[PDB]
Amino acid sequence: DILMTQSPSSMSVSLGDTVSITCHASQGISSNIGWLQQKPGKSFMGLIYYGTNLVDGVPSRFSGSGSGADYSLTISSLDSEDFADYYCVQYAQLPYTFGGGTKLEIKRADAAPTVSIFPPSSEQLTSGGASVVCFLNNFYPKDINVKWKIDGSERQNGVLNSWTDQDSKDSTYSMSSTLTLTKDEYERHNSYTCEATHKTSTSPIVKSFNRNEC
Amino acid sequence: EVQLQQSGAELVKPGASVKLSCTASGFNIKDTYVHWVKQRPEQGLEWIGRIDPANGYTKYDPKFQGKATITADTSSNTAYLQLSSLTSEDTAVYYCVRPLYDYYAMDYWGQGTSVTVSSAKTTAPSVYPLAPVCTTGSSVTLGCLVKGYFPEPVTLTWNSGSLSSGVHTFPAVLQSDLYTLSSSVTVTSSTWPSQSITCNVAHPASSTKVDKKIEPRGP
Amino acid sequence: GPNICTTRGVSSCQQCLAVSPMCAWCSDEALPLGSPRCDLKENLLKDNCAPESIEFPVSEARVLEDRPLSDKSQVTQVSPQRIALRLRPDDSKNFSIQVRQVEDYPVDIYYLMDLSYSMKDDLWSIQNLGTKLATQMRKLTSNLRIGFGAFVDKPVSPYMYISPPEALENPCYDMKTTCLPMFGYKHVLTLTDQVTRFNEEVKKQSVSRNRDAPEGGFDAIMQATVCDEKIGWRNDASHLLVFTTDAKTHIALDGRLAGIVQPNDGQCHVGSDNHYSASTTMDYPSLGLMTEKLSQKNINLIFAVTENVVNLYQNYSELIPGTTVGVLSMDSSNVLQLIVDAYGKIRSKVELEVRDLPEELSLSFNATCLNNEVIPGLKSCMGLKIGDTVSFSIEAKVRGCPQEKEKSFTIKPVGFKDSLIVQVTFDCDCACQAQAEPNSHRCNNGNGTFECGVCR
Amino acid sequence: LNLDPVQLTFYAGPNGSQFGFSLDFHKDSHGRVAIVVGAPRTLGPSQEETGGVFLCPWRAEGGQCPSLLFDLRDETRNVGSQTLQTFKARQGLGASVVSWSDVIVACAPWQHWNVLEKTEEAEKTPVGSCFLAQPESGRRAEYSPCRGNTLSRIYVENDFSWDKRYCEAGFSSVVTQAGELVLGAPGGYYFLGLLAQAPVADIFSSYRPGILLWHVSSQSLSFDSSNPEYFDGYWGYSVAVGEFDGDLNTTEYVVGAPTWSWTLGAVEILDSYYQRLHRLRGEQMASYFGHSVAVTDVNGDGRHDLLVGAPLYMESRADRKLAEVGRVYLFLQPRGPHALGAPSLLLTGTQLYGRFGSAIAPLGDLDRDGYNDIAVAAPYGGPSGRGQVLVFLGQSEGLRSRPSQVLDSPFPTGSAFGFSLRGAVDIDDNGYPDLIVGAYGANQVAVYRAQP
Ligand SMILES: *[C@@H]1O[C@H](CO)[C@@H](O[C@@H]2O[C@H](CO)[C@@H](O[C@@H]3O[C@H](CO[C@H]4O[C@H](CO[C@H]5O[C@H](CO)[C@@H](O)[C@H](O)[C@@H]5O)[C@@H](O)[C@H](O[C@H]5O[C@H](CO)[C@@H](O)[C@H](O)[C@@H]5O)[C@@H]4O)[C@@H](O)[C@H](O[C@H]4O[C@H](CO)[C@@H](O)[C@H](O)[C@@H]4O)[C@@H]3O)[C@H](O)[C@H]2NC(C)=O)[C@H](O)[C@H]1NC(C)=O
Ligand SMILES: *[C@@H]1O[C@H](CO)[C@@H](O[C@@H]2O[C@H](CO)[C@@H](O[C@@H]3O[C@H](CO[C@H]4O[C@H](CO)[C@@H](O)[C@H](O)[C@@H]4O)[C@@H](O)[C@H](O[C@H]4O[C@H](CO)[C@@H](O)[C@H](O)[C@@H]4O)[C@@H]3O)[C@H](O)[C@H]2NC(C)=O)[C@H](O)[C@H]1NC(C)=O
Ligand SMILES: CCCCS(=O)(=O)N[C@@H](Cc1ccc(OCCCCC2CCNCC2)cc1)C(=O)O
Ligand SMILES: *[C@@H]1O[C@H](CO)[C@@H](O)[C@H](O)[C@H]1NC(C)=O
Ligand SMILES: *[C@@H]1O[C@H](CO)[C@@H](O)[C@H](O)[C@H]1NC(C)=O
Ligand SMILES: *[C@@H]1O[C@H](CO)[C@@H](O)[C@H](O)[C@H]1NC(C)=O
Ligand SMILES: [Ca+2]
Ligand SMILES: [Ca+2]
Ligand SMILES: [Ca+2]
Ligand SMILES: [Ca+2]
Ligand SMILES: [Ca+2]
Ligand SMILES: [Ca+2]
Ligand SMILES: [Mg+2]
Repeated sequence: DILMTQSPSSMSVSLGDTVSITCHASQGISSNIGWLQQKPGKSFMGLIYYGTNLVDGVPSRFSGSGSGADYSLTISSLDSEDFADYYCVQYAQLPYTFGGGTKLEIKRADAAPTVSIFPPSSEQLTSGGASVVCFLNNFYPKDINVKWKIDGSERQNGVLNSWTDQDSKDSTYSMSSTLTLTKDEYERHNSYTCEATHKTSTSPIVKSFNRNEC
Repeated sequence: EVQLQQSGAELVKPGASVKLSCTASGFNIKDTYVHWVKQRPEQGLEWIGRIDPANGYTKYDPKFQGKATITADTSSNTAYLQLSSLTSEDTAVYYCVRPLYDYYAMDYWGQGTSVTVSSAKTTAPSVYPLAPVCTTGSSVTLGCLVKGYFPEPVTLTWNSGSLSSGVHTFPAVLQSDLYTLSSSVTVTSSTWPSQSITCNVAHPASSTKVDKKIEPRGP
Repeated sequence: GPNICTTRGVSSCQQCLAVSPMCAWCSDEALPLGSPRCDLKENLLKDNCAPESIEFPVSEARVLEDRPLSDKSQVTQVSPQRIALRLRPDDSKNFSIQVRQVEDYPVDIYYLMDLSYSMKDDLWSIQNLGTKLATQMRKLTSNLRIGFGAFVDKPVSPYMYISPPEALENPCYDMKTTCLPMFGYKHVLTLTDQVTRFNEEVKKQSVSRNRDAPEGGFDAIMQATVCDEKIGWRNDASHLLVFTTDAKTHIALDGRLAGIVQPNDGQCHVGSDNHYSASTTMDYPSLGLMTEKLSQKNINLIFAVTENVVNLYQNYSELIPGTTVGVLSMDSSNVLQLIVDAYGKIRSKVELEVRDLPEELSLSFNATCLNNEVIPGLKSCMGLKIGDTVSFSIEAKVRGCPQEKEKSFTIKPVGFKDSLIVQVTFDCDCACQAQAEPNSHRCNNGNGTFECGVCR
Repeated sequence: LNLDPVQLTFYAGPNGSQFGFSLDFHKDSHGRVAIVVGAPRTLGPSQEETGGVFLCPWRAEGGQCPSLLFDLRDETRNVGSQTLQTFKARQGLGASVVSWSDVIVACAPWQHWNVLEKTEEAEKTPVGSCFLAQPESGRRAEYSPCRGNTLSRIYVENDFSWDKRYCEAGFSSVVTQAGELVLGAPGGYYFLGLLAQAPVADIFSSYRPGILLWHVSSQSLSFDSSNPEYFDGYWGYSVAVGEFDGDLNTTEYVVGAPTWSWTLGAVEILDSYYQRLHRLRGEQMASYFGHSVAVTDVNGDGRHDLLVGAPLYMESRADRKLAEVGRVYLFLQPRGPHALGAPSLLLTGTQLYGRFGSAIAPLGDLDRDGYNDIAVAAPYGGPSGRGQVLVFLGQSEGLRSRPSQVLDSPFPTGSAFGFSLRGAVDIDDNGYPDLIVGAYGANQVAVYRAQP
């Protein structure tokens, strides 16, 4: 099987930029390469076939290049519609193989997250569970790490995390992190902490509460 | 206008089989090779196989030999992908694909068909309000936790969709057969709690609609 | 009144015979001097001349060699073979002669073998047919000559499999078997009287392979017709061209599918290697052009085709007058009968020619042919089959008395080795001249000699 | 009756090129008429026979012509674990040439093709291919509808059904007025013959260089059959288009199958879906009835008539003797929904081996009397056998038995004078339609101007 290594996996770019996505084959594939586009939530649209030929209807700003085992898709003057995922496929040999993908991302200035910690609701505590939710909202860039401490000790098992896509208005990212544990244990401890680490600071953003303190 | 119309989402049980369909529109299914492709968030795109509906001959990636059987029927103008011995690795979105001009290309694609392999029974979500802890700044973030529901989707809104701005409903994550989801809404401190803010969760699979007013935590 | 014998000098017995064939001479010394000695034989006997003294030669014709005419090594066709004529001054004599067509009529058979792959199952059939023609027609005529050639089709794409490279040497490559390389037309064996050899070579043949059902046998027909020296047709011989095949045949203007647009010139293009060299450059011949050369070269075409195509070739036959069709099969009877039927129609002539006939001798003939009518002044019969016998009566007249005294000539039929040698002696003297008696005795004035009752 | 034979124009190609094997009038967007000439044995740039096309501009003196350029390089494409291969050596580019609007379509019927897959192959075979040109823009496209990627074995397993490996597409060609190219492929379906149709526009818009196997979605091919009557029939040896069902909104196809039904020959009139509407049967076997087909209304009633040529027809003569002279059959179309009956006229050649009816060219109205006229070629006719083209004026009753004019080959023996013909176009703008005659044997084309 031919391996298709695509690069980069992501890039942060702006409207009007000219960008290029490379795609390297593990052997020569003499222009037998296709380029695909997948917009958020949407399905696939073919961009280029046989290396350089644009699919009918595809705009001028897309172009293909390269030969042998190394090829490139180039978008000139990015439209807002061009922020999407892009893949290469080879059909030099069966089975057809795909690249990892490259995601075009909207560039913006760095922003620290607004961290907010929430203890278990009364409803949940009566039902026998206990979840501690922590929102890290509207930050940039996307990479962020969250740490949980119960009475100073790092808690790893039973954390669930979810991330939104880049926001449609302010182009930022948000994370949600839920620590779930048995109510039994929840009531055996006092301090519950949520530490966000993010490149906007060297020291982490800490938010805590002490169980029953009002 | 060339268009590949695929059958709807599938919720299937492990060990069972499922048969997806892909119907030609504005062209005849025998005009070209029709391929089937698998997509997953982590593993990405995998080519399953192809068929020449003019004569039935097929090709497969050895990975899917045995599991996958592609067929086509020129009377109904449709191509099919049958998957047997369903496992959790078969949970994916499946596309049928055909070329524009070049015999061997992958240019036109269906909208995709989602297949979820699961033993989970239908379960209504537990919806919890998330009020802040005990000084107050200029703004205030609230939240809603939706736990232990199956299957997807739930639809969450604030104040019946009146409070859309400043909201972050996060994509659902799976843990132990059931889905969990959370949403956050932010306002200025003059807004809440002086004006009422309720969480609206709706899970059509279980026929359940729940409203949870976010209340400030007391002594 | 008087006759030519008495009133013409006649000083001797020799001059007496020289005057006319009806003259006689009386040698009898008892005859009175008043009576003439040179006279008619009636007049002599009327004048008491001694019967033994009368010199009156009679011309004859004895048979020397008289071997009978043959039936069915030696083979006698003329009878008698040797005659001895004896003539006197100006006298003529006649004799008989019989001629019979004993020896078999010469027939040429050239055999065209469709050796394409469709004929794999039909190979034994064409091998059986060939060797049966050879053997059975040899029994019918000892003067048979027989030869053969093979054909497939024009060795050019799309007719020829041109891939993979191995397929050129072995067209059967992709069937995991072997067959011979494709070819247009091969001349294999020239018209020969060696039947045992012909059968061996025919049994050695094997099939080749090509892409399309219709084959290029009409090229083979054309070249087998026009290549005179190569095939070896004899001038005075019946020409038969037997053509085998189990499929359709390419016709003029088919060649355009192989990019061949040059019309068939009707000329011979075989030469040294015995292959039809124009196979890939020249189009197939048209029925008209085939008809022209078959007629021009005097060749009867016979389609020996398998039952699935008889109706096709029967229809072509009607567009080429004189052509006939027989069924190729495991049985050889159908095709053989066409050949026998052809041989049955052959008819020959007997036409006498004379050689070495002396200045003096002149001949005249009476022909008695198959109609049994004596056609006078005729020396040829036409329309004979093997076994027929015609007859002639020849009369030879000598002019006077030649000094040579012994000559010979030969009456011979055209196209026959047999002949009649007629030996001619000229009898000009008298028997009494031998009894010369050098001394005069009665003359005694230096006259000399005394023969048959006279001085000089 | 009025083609000037003294005032000729000779256009010439290179030696041994068969310049004049095929030809047509071509008209640029400005309106200027030129003559496209096909030369199927022209040496390529590396001294190997590829064939070639020339675009002659109208001159009284004639002379040499510029070469309409085409890619003569072979192509290989390794794609889908296969190897696609094109072979242009001895392809016969310009064996047929046709023009429509500002496009020219020259075909190489013997262009070879193969597909290799490990030890197996499709087999190197003459699928044929057509090169399409647009002189005024420089655009080039190709169309080769008989190429496949099926291995040899699979055909054997399917009893050689749908076997397009030997099509020789472009053996004959015609374009409808709407711009649908129709190709004759007499090798199609294992030498049955087939037709391939595709809009010129869609050919251009779906072609890219180096692809080799591509889909032209709007194309329409005729069908395979297991009816022995069609076997080895070369259905598509000739082709033409006209109006034979009364409905102007649809186009009818005329197909020649000269060896149809055991070399009896046939010509068929079909609709655009290839449903048979009528079949005309050959008179005599091996006559090649269907070698030529021409469509034109010769009797002035507005209904197209059909002319079929059987150049190897043998005429009956004294004492049961046959004489190959060639024959042309005229079929006047009747009114309403009524079949084409027996021939309205039989025209027969006079010279032995003359091949009368080898080409039939509608001349338009040569004498402007109202009735259309035609030209019939006898490429080896005339007392010398050099060739002869005969003009036949139209009348109310059909055509005249006696020709109105006889053009004798001006070229030496072997020229094939009249093997190609074209008329109904006024090249010198004098009001009368002219005639171009090809002599591939002599590498030349003769232009005869119509005069008052
Ligand atoms: C080839 O065949 C022919 C045909 O048989 C044959 O011809 C004979 O040739 C010889 C000489 O070579 C002839 O011999 C001469 O005969 C003369 C007398 O002939 C007359 O009488 C004949 C008999 O008459 C009676 O019988 C017949 C029927 O049998 C009947 O019709 C009569 O009424 C009658 O009853 C008669 O056949 C013959 O008729 C032929 O001739 C006439 C005249 O030319 C002709 O017009 C006829 O049409 C017909 O052909 C005729 O009327 C005789 O005078 C003559 O004698 C002189 O010459 C010899 C030497 O040659 C001297 O010795 C003698 O002193 C005389 O000077 C001679 O005898 C014979 O008559 C022919 N027979 C016939 C039927 O024609 C050839 O010989 C054959 N050739 C060979 C090589 O085989
Ligand atoms: C070699 O040549 C022979 C002789 O020509 C061919 O056989 C003839 O084939 C033709 C087909 O073209 C036949 O014609 C058809 O005849 C049918 C009835 O014929 C009867 O009467 C004749 C008397 O002549 C008898 O011989 C015969 O046995 C029958 O009893 C008709 O029904 C046909 O009409 C139909 O088809 C025609 C198209 O051809 C349509 O026009 C009609 O509307 C209708 O649909 C037709 O007329 C003919 O019968 C055959 N003749 C003989 C003597 O057999 C061979 O086919 C040919 N073989 C090869 C290999 O080349
Ligand atoms: C069996 C096919 C290979 C041909 S061969 O090996 O037998 N060579 C033969 C020539 C031949 C060609 C064709 C044929 O029938 C082919 C029948 C296919 C007919 C097609 C027509 C369209 N419908 C599908 C079938 C028979 C013999 C030789 O003698 O050298
Ligand atoms: C030949 O002539 C002789 C006389 O010598 C005669 O007896 C005989 O009948 C003749 N025969 C023929 C056939 O002429
Ligand atoms: C081609 O060759 C011929 C003779 O074969 C000769 O007369 C002439 O020089 C050449 N003609 C052209 C047009 O080049
Ligand atoms: C002519 O008929 C065809 C179907 O054969 C149809 O598609 C088309 O609409 C018709 N054209 C016009 C101009 O009516
Ligand atoms: Ca056989
Ligand atoms: Ca053949
Ligand atoms: Ca119509
Ligand atoms: Ca008319
Ligand atoms: Ca007129
Ligand atoms: Ca003019
Ligand atoms: Mg054969």
